[PDB]
Amino acid sequence: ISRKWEKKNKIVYPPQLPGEPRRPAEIYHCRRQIKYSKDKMWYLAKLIRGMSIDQALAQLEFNDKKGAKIIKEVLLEAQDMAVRDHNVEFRSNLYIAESTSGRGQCLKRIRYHGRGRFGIMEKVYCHYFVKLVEGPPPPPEPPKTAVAHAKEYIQQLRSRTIVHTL
Amino acid sequence: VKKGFRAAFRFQKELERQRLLRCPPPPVRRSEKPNWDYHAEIQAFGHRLQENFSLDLLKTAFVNSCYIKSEEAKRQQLGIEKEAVLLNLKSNQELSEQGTSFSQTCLTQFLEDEYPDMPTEGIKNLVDFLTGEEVVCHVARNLAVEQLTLSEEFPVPPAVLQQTFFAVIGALLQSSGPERTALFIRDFLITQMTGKELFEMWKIINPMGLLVEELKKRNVSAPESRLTRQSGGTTALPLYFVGLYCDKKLIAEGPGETVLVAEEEAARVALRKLYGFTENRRPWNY
Amino acid sequence: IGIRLTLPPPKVVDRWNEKRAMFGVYDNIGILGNFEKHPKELIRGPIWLRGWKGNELQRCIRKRKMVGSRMFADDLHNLNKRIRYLYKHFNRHGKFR
Amino acid sequence: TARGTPSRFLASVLHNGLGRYVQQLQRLSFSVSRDGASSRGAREFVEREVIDFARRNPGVVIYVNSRPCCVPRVVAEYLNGAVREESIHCKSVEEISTLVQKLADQSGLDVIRIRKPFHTDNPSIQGQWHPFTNKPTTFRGLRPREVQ
Amino acid sequence: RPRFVSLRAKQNMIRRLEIEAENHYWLSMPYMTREQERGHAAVRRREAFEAIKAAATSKFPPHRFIADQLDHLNVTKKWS
Amino acid sequence: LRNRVTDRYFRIQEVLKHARHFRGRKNRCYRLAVRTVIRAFVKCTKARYLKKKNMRTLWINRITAASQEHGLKYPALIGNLVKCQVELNRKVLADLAIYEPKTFKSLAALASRRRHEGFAAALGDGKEPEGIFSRVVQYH
Amino acid sequence: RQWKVTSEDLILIGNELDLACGERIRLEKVLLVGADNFTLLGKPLLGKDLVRVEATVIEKTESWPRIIMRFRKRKNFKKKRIVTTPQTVLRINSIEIAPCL
RNA sequence: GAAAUUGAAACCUGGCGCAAUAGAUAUAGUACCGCAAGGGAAAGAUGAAAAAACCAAGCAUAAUAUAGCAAGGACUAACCCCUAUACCUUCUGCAUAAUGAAUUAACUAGAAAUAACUUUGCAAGGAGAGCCAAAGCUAAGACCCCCGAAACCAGACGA
RNA sequence: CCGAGCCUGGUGAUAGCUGGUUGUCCAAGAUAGAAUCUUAGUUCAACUUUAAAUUUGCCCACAGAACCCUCUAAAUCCCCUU
RNA sequence: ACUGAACUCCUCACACCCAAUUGGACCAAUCUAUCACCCUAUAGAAGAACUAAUGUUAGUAUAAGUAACAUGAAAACAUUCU
RNA sequence: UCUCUUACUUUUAACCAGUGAAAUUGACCUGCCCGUGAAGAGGCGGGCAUAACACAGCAAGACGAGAAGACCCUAUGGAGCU
Ligand SMILES: [Mg+2]
Ligand SMILES: [Mg+2]
Ligand SMILES: [Mg+2]
Ligand SMILES: [Mg+2]
Ligand SMILES: [Mg+2]
Ligand SMILES: [Mg+2]
Ligand SMILES: [Mg+2]
Ligand SMILES: [Mg+2]
Ligand SMILES: [Mg+2]
Ligand SMILES: [Mg+2]
Ligand SMILES: [Mg+2]
Ligand SMILES: [Mg+2]
Ligand SMILES: [Mg+2]
Ligand SMILES: [Mg+2]
Ligand SMILES: [Mg+2]
Ligand SMILES: [Mg+2]
Ligand SMILES: [Mg+2]
Ligand SMILES: [Mg+2]
Ligand SMILES: [Mg+2]
Ligand SMILES: [Mg+2]
Ligand SMILES: [Mg+2]
Ligand SMILES: [Mg+2]
Ligand SMILES: [Mg+2]
Ligand SMILES: [Mg+2]
Ligand SMILES: [Mg+2]
Ligand SMILES: [Mg+2]
Ligand SMILES: [Mg+2]
Ligand SMILES: [Mg+2]
Ligand SMILES: [Mg+2]
Ligand SMILES: [Mg+2]
Ligand SMILES: [Mg+2]
Ligand SMILES: [Mg+2]
Repeated sequence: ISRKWEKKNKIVYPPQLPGEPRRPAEIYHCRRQIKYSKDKMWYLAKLIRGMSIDQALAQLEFNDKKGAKIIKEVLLEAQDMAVRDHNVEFRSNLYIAESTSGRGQCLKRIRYHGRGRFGIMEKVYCHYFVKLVEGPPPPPEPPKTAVAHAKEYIQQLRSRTIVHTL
Repeated sequence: VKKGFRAAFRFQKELERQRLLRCPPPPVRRSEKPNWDYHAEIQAFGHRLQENFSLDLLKTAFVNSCYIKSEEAKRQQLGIEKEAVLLNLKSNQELSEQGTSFSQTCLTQFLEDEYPDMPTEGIKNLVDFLTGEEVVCHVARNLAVEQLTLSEEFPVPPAVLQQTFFAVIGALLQSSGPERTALFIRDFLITQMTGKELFEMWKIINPMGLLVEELKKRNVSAPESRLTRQSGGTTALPLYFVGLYCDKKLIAEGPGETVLVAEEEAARVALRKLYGFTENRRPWNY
Repeated sequence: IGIRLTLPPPKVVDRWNEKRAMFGVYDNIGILGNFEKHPKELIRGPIWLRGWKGNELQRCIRKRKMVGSRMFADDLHNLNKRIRYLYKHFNRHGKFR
Repeated sequence: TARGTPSRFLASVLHNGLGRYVQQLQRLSFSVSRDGASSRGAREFVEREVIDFARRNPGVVIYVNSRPCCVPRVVAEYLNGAVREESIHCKSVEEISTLVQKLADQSGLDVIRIRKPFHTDNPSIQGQWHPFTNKPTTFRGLRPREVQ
Repeated sequence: RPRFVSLRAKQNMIRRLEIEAENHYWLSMPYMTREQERGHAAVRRREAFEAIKAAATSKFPPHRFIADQLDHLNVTKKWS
Repeated sequence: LRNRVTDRYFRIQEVLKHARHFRGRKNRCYRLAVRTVIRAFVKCTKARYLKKKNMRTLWINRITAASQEHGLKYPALIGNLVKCQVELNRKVLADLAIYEPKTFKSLAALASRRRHEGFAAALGDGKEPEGIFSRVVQYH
Repeated sequence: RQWKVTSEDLILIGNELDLACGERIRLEKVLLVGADNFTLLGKPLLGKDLVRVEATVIEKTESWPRIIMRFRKRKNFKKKRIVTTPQTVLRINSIEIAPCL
């Protein structure tokens, strides 16, 4: 096994110079060996990927999936430790930067079939990983405008050369 | 576990390369890196450019004021300033000044001889370009001036490296005389002009204004702008050629996406023809 | 991935231990010692292999002949089967006949 | 293959042979073993050939390290800042002399695919073709099916 | 599938026929008769075969030099 | 296991490095990668012939275009230039068409002139003086 | 090969020229020489007196490795060769014309 | 496939053996399977003290945009253009037919003679008794795979 | 899982049959047959490979190679010179 | 007339496009002798190289989050009801 | 049963939550028509078509998948019976 995500909170950066923008706080937190499919967990992880902490918690609270409450617990723990240990100013002033599911260590069992024959059943486990970053959630990338497309196309035309010549 | 050493060693080497690629080390000056002898290097610098340099003068050319300050401060901090009293190394000011002055004068001389029709402003701007931080630093980098220069910080800031390069010019001036140094300027700085449009080197604003002033200087009629050729006027991709006529005689024709852009282009074409910076101009004689 | 992520502990070989230093001594016992002893007598190993050489089948026949009686029952059975198999292989099988 | 590899256009460092030709090779470092069969040829090279090479190429600084090593190497550095490491392991004197001369002749440009076997900054003298070249002008510049 | 003869194919055929017709003509006039020809190249032909025979007979193992054997000692040539 | 391969990683990597830019499991799975890489290398070797061929058809296409601007056909241009004892290959003629259009017009003019000299010679059966551009420089 | 060259132009020659780097050579065999307003073209070559083109050797290199691969299916036929071709880079220094017509 | 006949030297604590799919089946004849005789596994890795970094497949980071053995030639440019009928094995010959492969890691298949050839030593003799010899004899080098039946017999174990 | 149980041994049974047979590079290299419980195989010849010895090999021109049957051609064999 | 190959020429180079088979030049890694000492040299050895055996063991995919599986109701969770 | 099928209930189903297999799989960026390949083409040629992604149906094709067959032939392969 590897447990690198835990070690990520142990990084210490040198003190910042006065003439430097303030570094946003990063918090790394994970739950290991969740009895739940990583594939099922993925959807919930994807859901809250860009969201603020409060938005994410709201969405998870009213979700019907088993993994939703597990992510809610992990998020709450992360929010708490962010303020306590990592010197985050406001508990609300956090957004999900990374939200991922990974495979866990699994167990093989036997599934009996309707003859002498059988199948191998696998008890799924997963890890949930989250990275929280201090600050407002970054604005979503705006949909490409007609003018943007037009500009790109002109750029393509202007870029072209006489090929296979002097 | 397989018995053997060679495979494990090879793999260690691979992992080392992977670590280096993933996390590249901060740039380090060549002086600090092994296989370095300063005296051998400066001699080789001289020989590379097929020129005779005074060793002492060239040494002086490479040393910088910031380096001297840093060395003094380091000696003060270490506590051996009184113990290791030594004559202060000569600064970079004198040689750099002499080199810069000579470079500018010879560039103006070359440019004036080759292009007589050019105005003073234009030649000034072209000399400025050739003596600019960009090209001079590029030449300096690729002549191993950065390697030999003694500086406070690495990589060497562009201002310092420019100064050092002109110091080298100055050292050569004192060593080999003006004519040899002129040949050096021609071989390095002038060659940067090759494959470049005039207005790429000399940035201009309102070329039509420049053109009308130039034509009234030569006592001819003000240019008349006419649409020579046109394609796809209503489309998002039009081509327009506009021509400039002086007493119903063609001086320049310029293409553009719009009429206004075409006008500007025609004006620039006109200026190129007037000043003699045509694409088909006689190439520089070396 | 079947490659080790650390170097193996370095091998130190004493090239001048007593065994290596005195290797080859008495190989010329016969020619320098009035032929009182053959060099083959210096060979230390199995009774059946002392100063003799032969292929797998020949070696097995020799082992059975010489130490066969003293062998363990299971070992003797294996040797019998080995000879029986090697007989069939060498006599009945191959490319050249 | 080309699609699997980077490419570049034909280029010089600083318009090398335009004003005056400047040898691109700057430094040449040799790692040779006093004892060791790999560096045998290398040793013999250092004994006879390196002095003459140094005389022939004054612009290049030659370093000879003479340290314990299983494989002897030559490191070539160029003015543009390229570094090339070449193994002279179990090579004859002739082979090493050949390789060293090649390094001297080479510039610092990467030995990758060169897209065009020629390079020009002024391809045209008469003026690059456009659709309106080889087209006649018309009176009053009238488009087809234009009344006025 | 039926194949048909084009004009190009006919032209290609007649071109070759024209060449071979000229070939016939140049084979028509021999410089020497058969009787005059007899034994003119015999001496050269013979000597050529003796050259072949000499090559065949000269087959033998190459020379072996003491220098070649001793030069292998140079594998352990070292600096002091 | 008295002897077993310790260098298999590097043997795999030699093939795999060429497969990196492929899509699918071909890029990473050796069994599949090796087959595609052999094909890639074979194609690469055979492509040299096509490169040369494709360049020439490109040149001919370009020459045809430029000739047609001057109202001349491709066979006319090439044929008559050869008859004028000028030996300019198709690569250079295509380059001239793009970059030196005045020179190309001159060559088109020369070809056209020679073409008319040919027609005049053909029409004028018997004893007639040779065309000015028709006459050929003799080398001995 | 026919090379359309101008002043300060680089060309890659796919062979070793047996010339030291920095050596200036005159390229004979000029077919066509053109300006903005005139062209002179020889039959097939222009005279020596008429035109002079000068180049210099600036670089002598190996080409990037070229793969030669042979494969025939179901025959157990597979060959691989790596070739590098010697190369020379020439800088066309000057083109000069003398009044000889 | 003999025998008469000849003749046999004696120092254990060593290894050009394996190193967790290897070497014993073995951490164990255990767990498990079978009424029974019987078959028969798998696996462990900190540090002096616990009274102290990168790499297989699979995925995720990061779904997708006309078109086609997945590439190659390329190109300013990923794609667009042009070129290109997967690999192995079998059948008298043919592949495009049929066979085999989800993928990764590890494991998994040419063993020896007579006679010849090559290189030495000695030479009408060679060989450290025997054997060969009308240039031979002595020594060395160098050629001969893997998996799979239905069966047959012997001795046990089973109503 | 009985046209003759199961287990162990003989046993690495045997299989002219099926499948498989693992680095790189170069070179030479293809279709007369005979016998055989033989045509799914093997042995000899033919062809192929290597090494060695020695002289001819191939291409060929005059001359030359049957009558009978009442017919019969392209050709073939042999062969100096070249 | 032109287009049109790996044919031929051109610049440079050259052992570098057949099945079975046969001859030759090299060689990965390992162990040993002696070297060497950031990973090698000359030799001697050998369980000496795997894109393929419905190969063996292990891991992880695909089909697939599919097929399939499960708890009568209310409530004080005392109990009652169906 | 059918002419000639319809309506309703339960199971299944589909959706939501939990748990979670199997045969199968060379790689696939997996179209249509005509032709070619002795039949037979998603992939070859000539035409045509073509933003990209789910979910639910279907069984015309992928000589669709798994064994087990039946037919003919072969083995100097077995076995039972007479
Ligand atoms: Mg049951
Ligand atoms: Mg074990
Ligand atoms: Mg075991
Ligand atoms: Mg991976
Ligand atoms: Mg296509
Ligand atoms: Mg299959
Ligand atoms: Mg009973
Ligand atoms: Mg009973
Ligand atoms: Mg068998
Ligand atoms: Mg061959
Ligand atoms: Mg018989
Ligand atoms: Mg038979
Ligand atoms: Mg048979
Ligand atoms: Mg004859
Ligand atoms: Mg062609
Ligand atoms: Mg070729
Ligand atoms: Mg050829
Ligand atoms: Mg050749
Ligand atoms: Mg093996
Ligand atoms: Mg493998
Ligand atoms: Mg397999
Ligand atoms: Mg489904
Ligand atoms: Mg269901
Ligand atoms: Mg359903
Ligand atoms: Mg569900
Ligand atoms: Mg399965
Ligand atoms: Mg069809
Ligand atoms: Mg098609
Ligand atoms: Mg569907
Ligand atoms: Mg198909
Ligand atoms: Mg039988
Ligand atoms: Mg039998």
